[PDB]
Amino acid sequence: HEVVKFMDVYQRSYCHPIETLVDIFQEYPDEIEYIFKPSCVPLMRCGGCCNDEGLECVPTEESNITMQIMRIKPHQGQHIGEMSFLQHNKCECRPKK
Amino acid sequence: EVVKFMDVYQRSYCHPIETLVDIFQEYPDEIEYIFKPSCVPLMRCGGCCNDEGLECVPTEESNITMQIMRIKPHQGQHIGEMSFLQHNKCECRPKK
Amino acid sequence: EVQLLVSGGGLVQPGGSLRLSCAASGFTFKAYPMMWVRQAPGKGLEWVSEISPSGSYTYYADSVKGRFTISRDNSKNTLYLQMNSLRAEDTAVYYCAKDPRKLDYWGQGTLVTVSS
Amino acid sequence: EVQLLVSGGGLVQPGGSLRLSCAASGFTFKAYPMMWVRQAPGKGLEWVSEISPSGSYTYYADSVKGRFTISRDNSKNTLYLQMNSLRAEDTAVYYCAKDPRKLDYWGQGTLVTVS
Repeated sequence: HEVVKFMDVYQRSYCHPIETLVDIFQEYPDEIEYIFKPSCVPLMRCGGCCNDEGLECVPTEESNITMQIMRIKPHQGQHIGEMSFLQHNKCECRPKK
Repeated sequence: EVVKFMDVYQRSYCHPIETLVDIFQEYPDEIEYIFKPSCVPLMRCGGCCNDEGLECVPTEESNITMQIMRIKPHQGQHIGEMSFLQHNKCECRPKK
Repeated sequence: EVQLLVSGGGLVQPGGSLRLSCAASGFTFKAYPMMWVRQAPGKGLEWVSEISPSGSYTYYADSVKGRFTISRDNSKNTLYLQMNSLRAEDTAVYYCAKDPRKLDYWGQGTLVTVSS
Repeated sequence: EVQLLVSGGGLVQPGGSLRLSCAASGFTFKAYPMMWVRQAPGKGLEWVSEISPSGSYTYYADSVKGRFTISRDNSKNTLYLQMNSLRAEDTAVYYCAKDPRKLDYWGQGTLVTVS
């Protein structure tokens, strides 16, 4: 069978932390010289939609995480260094103000 | 506990991942109505490829049905079955 | 900080009546919409009703509509569900929550049974 | 219909030398970057090297760079890894892959041991 139930759709869709693959150029815009491998990374972020027009999915709690990443300077060597990324811990719908 | 380079490269590579998508993205000609929930959980091609010249694209597709509530403002509502497109498999291909 | 405490359940006759009350605190009750859900023994979850933040828009399930009445007192920070003309099918545990994901707070659940 | 087939590994004493050879098929080899990974017994998977599709760019791990040397022949659809001055820490099973998460293919790994 291939039909999802309304309550199961609602629960899974509602504003919550979810695994999201985000590019590094977005998180670190001031790195035009450097190329990063891999370019994207898996982070817990606040995806989903809210009940009402007046509410928006936002992070109540946050936490950082470290990852082993490579940075490549064009024709000037590279280095498997380390980088920290922001990942949202708990999300909740809040007024837009 | 730091994430190790191989586990980054692996888990960040182009593969089907659960992605939440607005219904108004997929059904633009629905100005009159509001759908709840407005977003739905679908498997789509998330991730990034090795090279600049490669793009993560869907190789294999399939449809999935879900119970969605359509609301017509001040004129009631109804739970109905809506189909959606999701990706079963992805792969990096030349950008052309 | 959140708390949702429910009361007013128990046993009842067929074609009877009950009124549930969900005491809210720890968040801006007035800003959010609220909802009731229920779980029958040996079955999954089922959505019953929603009410908008102002209380101007009410929503009901295909089963309960006409019999059930949802309402709220934004000043007293409470959600009400007036259940009427109850049948054998309505026997379930009733949960009140702003977030449909997070359930099972000490207060949320209350067992409603329709007698024979 | 992908097949990554490796050969070259075995046993050699410290300060030795080896040349591994991966033989790819089932896709447009010229358009993809390739890579080498290894797994020591009891240890996790580890990235070793990469090479661009053109073959003009090379990437190496910090634990090996200066010693190993990657290279590819796009006319023959083969990847190479010139491993020199080997140490006990390099003892692992060496896999050639176009894409990680795909270490299932047959003959994809080869055992390299240091005495």
